[PDB]
Amino acid sequence: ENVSGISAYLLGLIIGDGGLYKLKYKGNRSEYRVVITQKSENLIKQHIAPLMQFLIDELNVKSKIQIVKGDTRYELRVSSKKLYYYFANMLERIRLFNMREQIAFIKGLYVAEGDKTLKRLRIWNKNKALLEIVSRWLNNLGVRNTIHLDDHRHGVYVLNISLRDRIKFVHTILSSHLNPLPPEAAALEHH
DNA sequence: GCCTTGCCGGGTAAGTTCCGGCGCG
DNA sequence: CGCGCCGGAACTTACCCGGCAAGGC
Ligand SMILES: [Mn+2]
Ligand SMILES: [Mn+2]
Repeated sequence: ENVSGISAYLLGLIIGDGGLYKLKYKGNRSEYRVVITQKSENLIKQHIAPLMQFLIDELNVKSKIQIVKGDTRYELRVSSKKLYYYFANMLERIRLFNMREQIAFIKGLYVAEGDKTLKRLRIWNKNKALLEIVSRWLNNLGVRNTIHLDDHRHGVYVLNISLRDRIKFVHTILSSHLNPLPPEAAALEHH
């Protein structure tokens, strides 16, 4: 559905390098935010924002994409109750993801949480269940993988993708054109 | 002798949650 | 009065990075 693939890719980025925030302020004021953070300005302005703006248009959400330059990172922010619950309800149903959504999400999550050298293929997160879900999808896609406690200091697990399956993982998941192609997958093959 | 990968420490690119503002019925 | 978009940025750590080495072929 392409809307579904982009949504799922975006959720991957959000759940990795952003978040979904229900805010209460004085009083009794509130706010609902959909957020992606990144150091890279290009990545946020040229790759992520156009994807988000498209999703906003098709959902007829009339909030704007904010870009705030913080001390350590840029924040792409959408202040929208509707978009907030759109991504939240999508997250609730994450185990129901079809194949295209699965691939797009994993794609998005790797851009956020992954080993970017590609010398190794690793996804970090403190959410073991999240990693396990991904792990099952990978297995079912013929991509072998293990999950371990990589960081004893902070409680961070890593999903390690077998180098024996480097090729399958990279061209099938990172270089798929069913979904938004990540920046140096769309550089990997116009090389 | 080369490769895969568990585990680890460094330190920054992430994430979370306050603030003040406005506009709406 | 009770909420929901805007604009910002202060506040801590969860990531990514890259080394080491045990194990395996
Ligand atoms: Mn994360
Ligand atoms: Mn990241």
